[PDB]
Amino acid sequence: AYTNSFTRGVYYPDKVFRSSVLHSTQDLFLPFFSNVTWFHAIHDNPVLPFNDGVYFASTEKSNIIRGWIFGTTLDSKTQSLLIVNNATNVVIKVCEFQFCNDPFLGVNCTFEYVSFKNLREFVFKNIDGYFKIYSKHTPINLVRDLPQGFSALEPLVDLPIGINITRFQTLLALHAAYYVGYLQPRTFLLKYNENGTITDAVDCALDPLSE
Amino acid sequence: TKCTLKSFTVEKGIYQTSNFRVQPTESIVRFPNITNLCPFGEVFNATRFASVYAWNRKRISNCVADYSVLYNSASFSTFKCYGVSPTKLNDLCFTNVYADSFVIRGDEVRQIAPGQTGKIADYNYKLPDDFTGCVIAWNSNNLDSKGNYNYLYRKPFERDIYFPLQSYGFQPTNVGYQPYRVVVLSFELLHAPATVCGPKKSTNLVKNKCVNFNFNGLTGTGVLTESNKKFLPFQQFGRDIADTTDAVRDPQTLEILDITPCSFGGVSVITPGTNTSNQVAVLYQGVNCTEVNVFQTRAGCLIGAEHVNNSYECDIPIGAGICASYQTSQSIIAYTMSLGAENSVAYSNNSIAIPTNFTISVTTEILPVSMTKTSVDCTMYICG
Amino acid sequence: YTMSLGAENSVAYSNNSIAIPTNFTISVTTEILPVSMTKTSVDCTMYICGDSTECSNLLLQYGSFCTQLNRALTGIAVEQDKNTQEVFAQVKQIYKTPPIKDFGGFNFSQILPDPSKPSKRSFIEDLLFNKVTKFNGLTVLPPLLTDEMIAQYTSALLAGTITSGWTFGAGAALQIPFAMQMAYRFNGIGVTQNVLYENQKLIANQFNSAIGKIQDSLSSTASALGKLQDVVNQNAQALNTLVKQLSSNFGAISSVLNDILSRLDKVEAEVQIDRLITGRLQSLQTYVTQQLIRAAEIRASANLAATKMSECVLGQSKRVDFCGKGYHLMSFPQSAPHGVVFLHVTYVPAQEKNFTTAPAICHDGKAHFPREGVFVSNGTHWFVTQRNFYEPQIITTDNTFVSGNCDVVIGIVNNTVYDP
Amino acid sequence: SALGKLQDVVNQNAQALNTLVKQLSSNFGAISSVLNDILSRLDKVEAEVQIDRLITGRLQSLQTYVTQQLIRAAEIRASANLAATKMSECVLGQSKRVDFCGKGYHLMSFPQSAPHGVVFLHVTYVPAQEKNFTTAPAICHDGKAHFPREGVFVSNGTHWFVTQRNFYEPQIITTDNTFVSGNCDVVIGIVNNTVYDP
Amino acid sequence: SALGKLQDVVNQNAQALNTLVKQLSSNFGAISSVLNDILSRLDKVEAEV
Ligand SMILES: *[C@@H]1O[C@H](CO)[C@@H](O[C@@H]2O[C@H](CO)[C@@H](O)[C@H](O)[C@H]2NC(C)=O)[C@H](O)[C@H]1NC(C)=O
Ligand SMILES: *[C@@H]1O[C@H](CO)[C@@H](O[C@@H]2O[C@H](CO)[C@@H](O)[C@H](O)[C@H]2NC(C)=O)[C@H](O)[C@H]1NC(C)=O
Ligand SMILES: *[C@@H]1O[C@H](CO)[C@@H](O[C@@H]2O[C@H](CO)[C@@H](O)[C@H](O)[C@H]2NC(C)=O)[C@H](O)[C@H]1NC(C)=O
Ligand SMILES: *[C@@H]1O[C@H](CO)[C@@H](O[C@@H]2O[C@H](CO)[C@@H](O)[C@H](O)[C@H]2NC(C)=O)[C@H](O)[C@H]1NC(C)=O
Ligand SMILES: *[C@@H]1O[C@H](CO)[C@@H](O[C@@H]2O[C@H](CO)[C@@H](O)[C@H](O)[C@H]2NC(C)=O)[C@H](O)[C@H]1NC(C)=O
Ligand SMILES: *[C@@H]1O[C@H](CO)[C@@H](O[C@@H]2O[C@H](CO)[C@@H](O)[C@H](O)[C@H]2NC(C)=O)[C@H](O)[C@H]1NC(C)=O
Ligand SMILES: *[C@@H]1O[C@H](CO)[C@@H](O[C@@H]2O[C@H](CO)[C@@H](O)[C@H](O)[C@H]2NC(C)=O)[C@H](O)[C@H]1NC(C)=O
Ligand SMILES: *[C@@H]1O[C@H](CO)[C@@H](O)[C@H](O)[C@H]1NC(C)=O
Ligand SMILES: *[C@@H]1O[C@H](CO)[C@@H](O)[C@H](O)[C@H]1NC(C)=O
Ligand SMILES: *[C@@H]1O[C@H](CO)[C@@H](O)[C@H](O)[C@H]1NC(C)=O
Ligand SMILES: *[C@@H]1O[C@H](CO)[C@@H](O)[C@H](O)[C@H]1NC(C)=O
Ligand SMILES: *[C@@H]1O[C@H](CO)[C@@H](O)[C@H](O)[C@H]1NC(C)=O
Ligand SMILES: *[C@@H]1O[C@H](CO)[C@@H](O)[C@H](O)[C@H]1NC(C)=O
Ligand SMILES: *[C@@H]1O[C@H](CO)[C@@H](O)[C@H](O)[C@H]1NC(C)=O
Ligand SMILES: *[C@@H]1O[C@H](CO)[C@@H](O)[C@H](O)[C@H]1NC(C)=O
Ligand SMILES: *[C@@H]1O[C@H](CO)[C@@H](O)[C@H](O)[C@H]1NC(C)=O
Ligand SMILES: *[C@@H]1O[C@H](CO)[C@@H](O)[C@H](O)[C@H]1NC(C)=O
Ligand SMILES: *[C@@H]1O[C@H](CO)[C@@H](O)[C@H](O)[C@H]1NC(C)=O
Ligand SMILES: *[C@@H]1O[C@H](CO)[C@@H](O)[C@H](O)[C@H]1NC(C)=O
Ligand SMILES: *[C@@H]1O[C@H](CO)[C@@H](O)[C@H](O)[C@H]1NC(C)=O
Repeated sequence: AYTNSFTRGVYYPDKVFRSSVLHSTQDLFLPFFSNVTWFHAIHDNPVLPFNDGVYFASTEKSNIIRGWIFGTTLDSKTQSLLIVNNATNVVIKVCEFQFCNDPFLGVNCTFEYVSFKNLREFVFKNIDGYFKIYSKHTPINLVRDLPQGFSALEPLVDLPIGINITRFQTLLALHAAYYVGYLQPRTFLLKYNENGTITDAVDCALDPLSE
Repeated sequence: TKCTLKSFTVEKGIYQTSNFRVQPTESIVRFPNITNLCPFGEVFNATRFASVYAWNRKRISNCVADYSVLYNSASFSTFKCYGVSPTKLNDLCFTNVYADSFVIRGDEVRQIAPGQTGKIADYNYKLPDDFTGCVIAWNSNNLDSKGNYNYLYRKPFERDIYFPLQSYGFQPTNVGYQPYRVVVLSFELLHAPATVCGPKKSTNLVKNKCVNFNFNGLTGTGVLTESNKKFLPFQQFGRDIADTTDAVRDPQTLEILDITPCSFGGVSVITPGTNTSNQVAVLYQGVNCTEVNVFQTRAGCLIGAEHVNNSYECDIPIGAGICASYQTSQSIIAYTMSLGAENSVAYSNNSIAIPTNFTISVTTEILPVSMTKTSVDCTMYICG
Repeated sequence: YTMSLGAENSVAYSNNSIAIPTNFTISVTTEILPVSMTKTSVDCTMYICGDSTECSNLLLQYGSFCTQLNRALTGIAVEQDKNTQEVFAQVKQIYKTPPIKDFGGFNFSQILPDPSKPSKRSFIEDLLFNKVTKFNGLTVLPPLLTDEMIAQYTSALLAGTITSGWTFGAGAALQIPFAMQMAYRFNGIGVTQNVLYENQKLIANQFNSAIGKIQDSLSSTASALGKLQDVVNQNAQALNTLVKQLSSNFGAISSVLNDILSRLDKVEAEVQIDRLITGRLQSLQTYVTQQLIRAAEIRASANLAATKMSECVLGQSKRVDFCGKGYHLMSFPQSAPHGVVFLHVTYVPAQEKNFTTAPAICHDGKAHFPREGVFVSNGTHWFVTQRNFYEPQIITTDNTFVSGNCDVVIGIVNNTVYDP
Repeated sequence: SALGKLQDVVNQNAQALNTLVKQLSSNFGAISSVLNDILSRLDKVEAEVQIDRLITGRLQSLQTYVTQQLIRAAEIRASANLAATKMSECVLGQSKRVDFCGKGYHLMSFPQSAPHGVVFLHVTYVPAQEKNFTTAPAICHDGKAHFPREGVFVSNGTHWFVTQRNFYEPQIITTDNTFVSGNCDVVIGIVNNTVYDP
Repeated sequence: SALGKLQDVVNQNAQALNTLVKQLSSNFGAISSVLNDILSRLDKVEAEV
């Protein structure tokens, strides 16, 4: 299935405060009004290509989507990133020990790391040897789909994993709905308000008005 | 004023001689209050280095780094640095440092720079074509040679795992064909919280007064003041239109401070002609007089002139309706200019004034028509 | 669409047809002129080098560039006060209006000063002040005249123009009743001055109502201030571009000068900083070149405004369409931020009638020609009348002069010509 | 100081030339500003880098001079077209343009040459010695309003005269001085008198 | 040559455009004035100079 991304998927491009300014930026971003591929947790987690990078989200009140995998083979023929949330921690690995090859969770650690009524959002991208993750959590009353309204994602972590990534997958937990949208190299214009929160954005390659 | 004009005679006027700036009272250093020594002895005197086909990486964080001990070590055959100088590494600090650690043949060390390509550098270890940091390397032939074919070779910062498996006969009798241990230090010069910093000691913090300052390596000069700015937890710095840092989060108390540049302005020297007096009056443009006889104008603080309640024609213009002149036992007066003699015209619906007599004026209007016909033989001007 | 150039009009020409206006409209066609851009000035060493001694010692190697940029910007900044003084200070006395406003029915109470204001602008000057809207070594110097002094000069010019007309341009101001001044201005446009008195209340009401439409136009419509707001916006965008250019790399490792001086030792830092100097200096020379060419454009506008003040306020202009689209009567200056506004009062003819006409008239075989105006007939009787307001008069030896026998003239007509 | 407009044009060009000449002595980041030093001290590879800094700097300084001189030449050309316009309207003619031909009502102008410019001796009538008079827009006679052909009506206090606008020359009011238009009652502030029929 | 001012205005603007077009062929101290010669001959870091 498909649905419209609207204006969602913008994130803070750098760790610098600014306020009352229209700062321009060029980066991998989710193109405005692009189609997101859409999925249901019940009765749906294939492997997808990763491309330039991946926006991801889930609409929730049950916490069934709980992780991600990124790599080229995703099966320990070669090393691949694993991410899990376990309701006390965020946990990250590249270890060689074999994964759940038909992935769901039952309710050489050469890199290892540890830290509907909601929409949870992410942006995942790989540049020059560093993987990067951004996020947002927000309440929703619109149980139906991604809101036609604006909020911006903020960086969680930078991960110097050095691994080649060209495919990804998502992990579900059992004894909800989730989305995928590919990023592209885009110029964007951002508005930072008087408090230095991004209240609006423009995708400079959307349409002649945005150009 | 005489040096501004390069002239021993100065006519009656007002001359923009100089740029007054309030000076930095003292130097302030603000660094993270953390004291653990960084693991460089583990990095450089490791049990073994990695093979370059699958180079080691170590993360350095939450520690103090005296790079002078490394830079002064004559054991290093090279210490090539990019975007920083080896002498400056203590003066400045970072969100993380990464050490990439591996062995190569000495003939290949020329491939480890932010722009190269080659049978190592387009393959198993590529630096970004704009990387910032230092490459530190030396011959390890006294330890790593045997030959020691356990040492093995083959996007920026790509790791990888006919087949391209190739190895080096490192023997103690080899000189370009010796093993060389290399550590590349990549410095994460982003605007997160700093966690790797030099041994440079923090001072106490000073506020509302002009100071020289450092915050985590942001050297500058300005008035530090407490601020209302709602910095998000991931941002350590804030910037104005000019990319100049406008605010900082303090690395020890984590409060948000404005930086305001110390009070400044032009120093317009009001003078009568030197062919009339040596006496002068100084307009500190735009400044408040509390920051510098004295008088305050909307144009700035005026010193050495004398304020007068009478009004006269504007002899020397100062600004915002103030003018000055040298007058009577004599001083430079400053006054609100007369626009002219005030005149209530004797109007009524039935009164007219008719001139019973005239005069013939002869005025004199003096118009430029031609500047000098200069021409420059531009090849002879440039190349003589 | 293909643009309309205007409504098409077959002018109803023929060798014997004339259209004469039988009535007029007084119109207060506002004109706006810039006079002085912002008196910007730059500490070119604080802009280029940010109080680094390490950078200033390199900027010295470029010689008299930084000093001639200060010299050039000072040449603009001092001539903004020349412009403002040449436009407004055309009077060596501050005239003031009488306590009683007995101006024959005209109501200047919206264009004269109001004591209710903290700086004593008029009402229309106060509308104009509503409609018109760093630390980086840049500065803005104040104007020499305050906006209060500017408002005293526009009040002197205007209290002169009201109580004394053109006469204060020549000698000292000579008082004259305003109803007698307009009977000069009507002779200046070739309208016989009894056309004022025989319509005086109407003309006063058309002036008062036209002034009222200027209050509504300026209150409702921001695009009236188009030129002045554009001159503020051009200088604001020029300064904001000059400030943004401090963030440009110009090929250096960073655009924040203290990044280079903290990261690099002097031997390497001197290479990178010379790119920031080369770039920031090229951008300062670009800004000063733009400001010099723009200051020449504002100086052309200031010399135009000073010419309009001299001919159109201090006098009456015979120069067609110089003083708004009509036959010019008088103008009232009003100040506005960075400029001036002229309320050009103009006679525009309106309610036309067609008439049969002739270049001359025969009487006793001798051709008569009009002294003032033209010949016309309503269809049955022949009259002489002034060119710009239909006022038919019996044709006589007093409004006409002879020149020889009829036979030489193409299109002469017979009539009687009467002898008083 | 009356010559300030011309002496300042000479000074601006002389200061621009001295600035342009001094810029030959500026290093622009080369080891010397005297080109012959670079060519005598350095061999013809190393010298070719240093000379490129002098060419870059001197050429930028020549373009700075020529840009300044083009903008200044346009500033003089506006003054030359203004001077040519005063020559045409104010010397070759007489100007109705108030305060174009100097202060006053303009009579004639005599041009005089000056170094780099021109001087106009604008001769102007300036009215000087007022008297205050009672005045009226019009005068009634036999029910007819009368208005002046040239000038204005005035009274010293007891007799009514017509006189030209710009020089008090009182004349007995007559039908040769004045024109009729309609009845009295329309005119705000018409006065009675007698208008004489010559 | 009665049109001398307008022919001068056309000539100035055409010579200004022909000057600006010819200035694409000027070397300015680079190994070629044809940008694609630099991008074909040099590896794309040395080429930045
Ligand atoms: C990253 O992974 C992709 C595969 O997902 C690699 O691309 C393949 O590379 C081989 C040669 O090594 C080609 O023959 C294939 O045609 C490529 N396939 C695709 C889909 O592009 C890629 O080389 C890997 N890159 C790195 C730096 O490891
Ligand atoms: C001149 O015009 C002004 C307004 O342009 C008139 O002001 C009005 O005055 C009366 C009291 O006399 C008030 O009731 C009105 O509200 C005022 N109007 C405004 C808009 O302020 C003034 O009366 C006029 N005077 C003459 C003699 O015409
Ligand atoms: C000349 O035109 C004006 C309008 O511009 C006429 O004045 C109006 O006359 C009507 C009645 O005819 C009144 O209702 C309006 O109030 C008048 N307007 C003003 C501003 O007073 C005027 O009557 C015309 N005169 C002639 C001779 O045609
Ligand atoms: C042309 O104008 C004349 C004068 O205004 C008109 O002649 C008058 O006409 C009325 C009757 O309409 C008579 O009472 C007058 O005695 C006439 N005056 C004279 C001097 O003879 C004439 O009617 C007008 N004609 C047109 C076609 O409008
Ligand atoms: C004006 O009136 C005169 C008579 O007063 C006309 O002159 C006559 O014209 C005819 C035809 O050309 C001749 O036969 C007569 O001999 C002329 N008489 C005189 C006394 O000259 C004249 O034609 C009229 N013109 C117009 C334009 O109406
Ligand atoms: C106003 O002007 C008239 C004419 O100049 C003066 O009238 C004359 O006064 C003298 C005596 O001073 C008499 O001899 C003349 O006969 C008068 N002339 C006429 C036409 O009557 C008059 O005195 C002046 N009044 C004032 C107040 O100056
Ligand atoms: C001008 O003189 C006339 C008389 O020649 C004056 O007219 C008289 O005015 C009064 C008051 O309005 C009336 O009672 C009389 O009936 C009028 N007389 C006539 C014959 O109409 C007129 O008032 C005078 N005006 C001025 C301004 O002096
Ligand atoms: C989105 O997908 C629909 C079909 O689901 C397709 O018709 C449409 O062209 C797509 N639009 C974009 C912008 O990808
Ligand atoms: C979550 O993961 C961390 C690291 O694996 C572990 O210490 C923690 O106990 C886990 N929590 C649960 C609830 O299992
Ligand atoms: C760990 O890595 C080495 C190669 O670096 C490999 O030989 C070994 O088999 C790996 N161990 C596991 C458990 O996969
Ligand atoms: C900034 O944040 C405060 C709450 O901390 C809020 O009251 C204010 O409205 C915000 N600013 C804007 C522009 O809404
Ligand atoms: C490595 O060990 C030697 C002694 O074997 C010591 O002198 C040197 O300081 C050590 N290197 C570092 C980086 O500490
Ligand atoms: C840092 O050190 C100061 C004393 O120098 C102490 O008061 C402060 O609480 C410390 N801050 C943190 C974040 O530990
Ligand atoms: C300057 O002073 C000298 C005497 O020292 C005098 O002769 C000359 O006239 C003065 N000039 C001015 C402009 O004051
Ligand atoms: C000048 O500065 C003092 C504080 O030092 C302040 O109280 C005063 O209001 C200021 N006055 C002006 C005109 O800036
Ligand atoms: C100027 O006048 C004011 C009162 O208007 C007075 O208080 C003040 O002392 C006077 N200043 C001087 C310098 O005489
Ligand atoms: C004059 O009459 C002609 C008759 O054809 C008409 O075309 C023209 O519009 C009229 N003009 C006016 C001003 O009435
Ligand atoms: C005007 O022109 C017409 C032809 O268009 C002609 O019949 C008539 O006689 C001419 N009248 C005059 C006065 O020239
Ligand atoms: C005209 O008379 C009035 C009488 O109050 C006087 O104020 C005014 O100064 C006089 N004007 C001249 C020019 O004499
Ligand atoms: C002139 O104004 C006064 C009131 O100031 C009035 O009494 C007089 O009648 C008016 N006269 C004329 C001619 O308007």
